[PDB]
Amino acid sequence: ESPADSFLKVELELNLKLSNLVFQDPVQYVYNPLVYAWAPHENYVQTYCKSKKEVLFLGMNPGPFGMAQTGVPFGEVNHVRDWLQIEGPVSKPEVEHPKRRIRGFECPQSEVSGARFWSLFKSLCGQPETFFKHCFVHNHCPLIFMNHSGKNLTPTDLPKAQRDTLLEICDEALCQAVRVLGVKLVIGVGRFSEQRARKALMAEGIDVTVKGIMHPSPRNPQANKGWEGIVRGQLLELGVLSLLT
Amino acid sequence: ESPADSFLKVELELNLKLSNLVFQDPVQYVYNPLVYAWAPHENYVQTYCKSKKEVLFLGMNPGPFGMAQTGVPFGEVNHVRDWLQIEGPVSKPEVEHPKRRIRGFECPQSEVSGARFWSLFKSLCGQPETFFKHCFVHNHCPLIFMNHSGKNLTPTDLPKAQRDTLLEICDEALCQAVRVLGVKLVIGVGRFSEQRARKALMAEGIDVTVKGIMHPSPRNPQANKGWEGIVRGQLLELGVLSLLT
DNA sequence: CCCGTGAGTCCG
DNA sequence: CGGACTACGGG
Repeated sequence: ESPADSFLKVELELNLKLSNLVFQDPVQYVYNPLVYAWAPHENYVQTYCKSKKEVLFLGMNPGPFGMAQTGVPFGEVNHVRDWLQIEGPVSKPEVEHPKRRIRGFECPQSEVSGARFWSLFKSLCGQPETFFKHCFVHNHCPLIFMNHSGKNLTPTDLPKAQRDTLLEICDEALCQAVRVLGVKLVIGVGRFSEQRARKALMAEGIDVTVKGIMHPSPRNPQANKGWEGIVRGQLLELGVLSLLT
Repeated sequence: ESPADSFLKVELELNLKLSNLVFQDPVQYVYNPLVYAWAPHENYVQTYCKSKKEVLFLGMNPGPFGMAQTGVPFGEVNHVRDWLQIEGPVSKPEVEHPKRRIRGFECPQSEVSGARFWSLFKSLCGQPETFFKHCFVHNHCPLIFMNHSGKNLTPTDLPKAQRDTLLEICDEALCQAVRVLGVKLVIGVGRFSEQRARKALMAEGIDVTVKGIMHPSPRNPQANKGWEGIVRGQLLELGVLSLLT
């Protein structure tokens, strides 16, 4: 029937476990847009997760100008507002670094990764209902981390102690999400997410295939030479273009 | 028109924004004399801000025995009581460091910076009404900060993240203050206020010139000999001695 | 207090 | 490998 409500419950219980973790060392700021940007996030799930899915795209964690602002995965402001047509009130984290303030849908910066991601599907699928008929998008981890100067820290940059515990907790929620959605294929966006999903799903004995595509980050020089062209070819090879229409 | 009421409204708006800030790290104590010494401050503004001004002298923030006690900029107790003839009730900060309790007009210590500053204008102008005809005095930031041992931390001493948050808020209040007072010349007292004011006011394109004089602090080795003589020379060069007499 | 030296970060 | 921007100790 509709996985939306259960998906949101997975996420709220995940938030509960993450709220009791204590980060140290180089980590000096932690944001969770599933707290302060819950409203647009809930709107995204209720609008686009009304039925069981064939394919899940999985990213690592929010980027600073995307999901950190909008609550939506790969959630670059223009594409979220104008194509996905998702809105909602956004408040702020308890402790903000001044170079990484949350302005929500008034953030003037584009998250390049997110702009690339949604531009691909806007071009391929035309309308959002066409993409979400059989697909969904989610991140392994909802937290974003920064050091003293506001520089982003990936989950892999974290001290080994906190890193392993964080990711194990996230593995467990990912497994629940995969089952709630009923997906037969998980596509990891980037190597970290592809490899982490394969490992997490194997550790709980779920027989869902896991593949990957190239991540759109402009820190990847390959992605700056024609990301969209590369990933169209990769999606053709995975045999999912018919689902995407 | 008198800008006094408009100026006080700018300060009250600033206090509201500052009251929501949370400091940490080496900051252990934060006093705002525009809360606990609002009465003498409002007396100061209502008495000496009765018309628009040509010149604004701008300090950085309060010193522990001056404005932190009296609520008046560069507000050394004797010169505030005897030359400015400003008094009023002073309460206390919510949490005091035991070596920096607020005694208000009973504070027995002299703030050297403030004594130097107001003694200069007492000698030059004679009566305060002569000084304030075309001039006014204000600080960029009304807060004073102490570490665990009660040592003063200037805004420059704060960690970058805390400093940037605070000073962006103060910059915007400064633009508003300059507008309501009609000031054509801001004189930064010290290089920090001069440079900060120039950047803030040029960013908003305010029609105002920014210059500087030497800071009178005893921590400034250049001020140890002949501060008054040096600054008289600087004031002469800035063209303001005619307005001040 | 002011400056001179210099290290963290960005170059999507 | 360069160039610009912007913590802290001595004076």
